Amino acid sequence: MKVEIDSFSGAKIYPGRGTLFVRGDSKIFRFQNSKSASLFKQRKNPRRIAWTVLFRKHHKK
Amino acid sequence: SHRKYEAPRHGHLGFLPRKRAASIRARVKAFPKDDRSKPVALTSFLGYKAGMTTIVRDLDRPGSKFHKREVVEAVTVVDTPPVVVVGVVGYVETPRGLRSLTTVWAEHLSDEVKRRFYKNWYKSKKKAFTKYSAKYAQDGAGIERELARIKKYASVVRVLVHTQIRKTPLAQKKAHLAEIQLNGGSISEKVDWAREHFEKTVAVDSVFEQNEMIDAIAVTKGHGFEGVTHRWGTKKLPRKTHRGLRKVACIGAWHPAHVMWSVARAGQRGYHSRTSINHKIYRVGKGDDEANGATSFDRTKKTITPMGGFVHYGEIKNDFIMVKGCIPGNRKRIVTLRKSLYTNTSRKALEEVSLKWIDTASKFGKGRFQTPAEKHAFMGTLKKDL
Amino acid sequence: SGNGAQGTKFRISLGLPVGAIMNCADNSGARNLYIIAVKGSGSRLNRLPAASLGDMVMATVKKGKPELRKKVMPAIVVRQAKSWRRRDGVFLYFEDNAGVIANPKGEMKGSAITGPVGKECADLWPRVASNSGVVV
RNA sequence: UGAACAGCCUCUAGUUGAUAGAAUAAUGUAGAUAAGGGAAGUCGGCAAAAUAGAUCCGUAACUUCGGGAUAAGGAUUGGCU
RNA sequence: UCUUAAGGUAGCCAAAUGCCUCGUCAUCUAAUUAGUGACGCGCAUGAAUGGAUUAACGAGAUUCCCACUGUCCCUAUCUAC
RNA sequence: CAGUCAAGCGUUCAUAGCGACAUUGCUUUUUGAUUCUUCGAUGUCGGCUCUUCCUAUCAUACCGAAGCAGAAUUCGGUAAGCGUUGGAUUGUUCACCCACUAAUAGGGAACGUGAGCUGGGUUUAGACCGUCGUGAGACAGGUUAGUUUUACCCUACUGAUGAAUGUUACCGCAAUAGUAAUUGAACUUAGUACGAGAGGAACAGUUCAUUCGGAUAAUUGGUUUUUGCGGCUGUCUGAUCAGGCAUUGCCGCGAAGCUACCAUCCGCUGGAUUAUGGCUGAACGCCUCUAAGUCAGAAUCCAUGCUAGAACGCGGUGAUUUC
Repeated sequence: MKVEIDSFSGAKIYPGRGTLFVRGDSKIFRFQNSKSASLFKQRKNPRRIAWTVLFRKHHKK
Repeated sequence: SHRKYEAPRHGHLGFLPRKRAASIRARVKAFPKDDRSKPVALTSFLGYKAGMTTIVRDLDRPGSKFHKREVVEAVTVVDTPPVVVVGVVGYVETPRGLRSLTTVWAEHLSDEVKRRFYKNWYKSKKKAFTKYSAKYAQDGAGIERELARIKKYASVVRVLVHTQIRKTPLAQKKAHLAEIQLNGGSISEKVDWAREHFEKTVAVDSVFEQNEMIDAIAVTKGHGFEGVTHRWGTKKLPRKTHRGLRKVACIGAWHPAHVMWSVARAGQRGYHSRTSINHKIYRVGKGDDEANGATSFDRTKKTITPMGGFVHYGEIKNDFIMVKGCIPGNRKRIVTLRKSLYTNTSRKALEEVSLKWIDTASKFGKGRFQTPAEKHAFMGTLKKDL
Repeated sequence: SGNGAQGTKFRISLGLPVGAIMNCADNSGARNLYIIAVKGSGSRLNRLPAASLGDMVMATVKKGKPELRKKVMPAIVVRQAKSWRRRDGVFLYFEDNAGVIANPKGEMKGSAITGPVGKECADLWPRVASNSGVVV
């Protein structure tokens, strides 16, 4: 097995934990918790949410 | 007339009456069969439920879809400090059932068991078993006579045990004191086994081993007074219901001119003595050992304690049992462990279980790591980390 | 399943009770389906026949082709969008929920599939994983 | 603020009265929320929820030629310069 | 072929009026004693005992659609009293 | 509802299954018949709910007979353990369909059940229309609208305490009482047996599911007064930071908590049996499951296992108070 990355925020998802959304064009999204899951259903931008690893990468910390 | 659609009885009659059971400790209503071929050892144990968790293992059954592929399934943690055997009692059978005749103790007894006997430790004259020790402080002078009496008679000898309430991280400081029917060997072997084991620690890795079909005996967590629909499973009433929708509508016809026993109705729900069967112990682990939550595939030193510890309980510095299934009882609840009553296989009882990964995620919420070294390696330094 | 069972269905937690209008996924000429029964259902008093992914069902296409509107016909759900627990501890879901028309043996009446399918219905109905684009 | 003697907050003025206190079971009365499905529940969509202002785009049948009509069905609205 | 003073003309119809009656057919729906359009010996429709028709209106009565929803599948949770 | 006789049907054969003419009966769900009771009121259809009961079996278990090659399907026997559904229209009981099903058995408890619901019906008063009547009005002829009262008592029930066995604490026993797990499908057996072919089985083993049940919250999903963090509005504290109020101001997240076949686990095995088939063996020197004896077996029954402990059934152990 292997430990994974949040499709929104970029964090290790130990299995047993999390949910997995698939879009109609078959896009596979993983979410560790309902914070990231509800924020993606609110279409929040990962480059704007200030605790995301994409925020971490876009602001170089 | 006749009931316009047939439906089941809502609820199970056999668990009537649904009262609060007697004690915080569960009674035990059966034991394994006595047989002289098995050597003299226990049939049970008393441990505590400390928290639940969920581990990753391999399924190996020839015919599933997930033969030799990954699964992850719920387990339960019972803190099992090796109990101090002191004393034993004797039962002889009659057509009036069994009857006790004798209770022998050890010489020195602990503060925990004498705080079980006391009710006001803060005001006591510490007068427990003193004339009993006066019958002791000798060789066998008023002891070996009842010992040979038990040898001469007394078909069932039960070891008395008491737990290590100082070693549990609670704040109860009062020991539980219960019994185990010895169903190994013959009777003289049982009694001198106990005579040896007077004031002696007996352990779970000595009585049990892995892949074992065990039983749990517990009084389930209390839930107060109760409505009829959640107490028994009844379909609710519509919105237009003058006087109440969480009710059972009829309670009987005209004649029987009473409320029948089976008719669902309020009462206590919860705090009930139950006994469940068919578990498998997935780890016997040691508190005097690191890497408690480490499997064969991981091999990284991590204890079974989560970061921040189990909620309402804490640390598992004792020995522990990690067993399959939803055993009843909450955290901090004394639960009585037991071996089987039947030699089933089902091609299930004998499956070799491989340990692969253990969720040590933070039960205080939804944890994102397993290890504080992992957490510091991820987030780097912080403001608090100078 | 009925007859179309090369492997049985481990319980996929129910997410489409009777009356549901689940979308049509094929090239048959239908658009959306209306669940009218469940084959292999339960029976509990004042309890709907609730189906899940891969349950062979009866359905009516409410809307489309005149020779495919307004009749009784078998169907196979391929997408649920009610999150269920696989044996290995993963809860997945969709946002669309859909099925295909089938015959009472199990081949699709339509020779295509719009969209993803599930691993469960793939293992459970082999003509789908032939006719699917992707599989998850 | 606001279209406004709407609803909300405050000034002046008057009041701070209506049995309390302790725990917060069942069932209530009043509030709300709910994942997938969407009358299948029910006699009956009762209850409840969903649309809701302003601006602009646009508007059927029928008509007593006045209406229907805010028909329907969409879009934007905050702040700062 | 008789008769009553004249013997239902324009219309409407299983209608708030139809016993049989859940009329026949069409539509509606997977499925309809409902609704809808027709047919007419219509037990017992019909002309200010007012007939028919109708825009707009209506806390009237009724069927379907769309959105909508704890009405239900199947319940659960918090608050005030 | 169930029998007796057998004219016949059943290709030939009364009884495989049926069965005319006659016949003897049995239940109270009919519907009558009666008017014994309540008219100083027994709340009144139907539905929603909920327990229990009948066997005159629809399915499940075991079997027996078939016009049983096999598949299916018909009859009969034991048993009431377990199950008997989602909808359409109808106020409906019933009906008639669409399906699901292993199967959609009959029925009861004051035509169960209204201080349990709802109020569509019927069953007042408003109003129409139709037919009759000179009118008043009449109509189980149509339709629309029409307030559904009290529990704090006693008893039952479900849970709770609780004085009296020298006191007190602990460990148990078990007299008693209820009992539950139930039902399919896939593979393989096997295109095997079997069958001219077409067709086409069952036992065992493995793997999941339906219905009930009982737990549990690790994850998931639900709930927000953690008013915990953040955002937004209007007004008030001169301004900011901070906040006051809008009967929890709204909204996103959110622990702790509680909670769903909406989450996961789990539902033990020994015996005595009935129908049924037999062994030995008479009476009845042959024979025979029967008369005496005896074997095998059901979801039965009794146990195990479970469920509270007789609060007047018991056992053991411990310590039992002085200036």
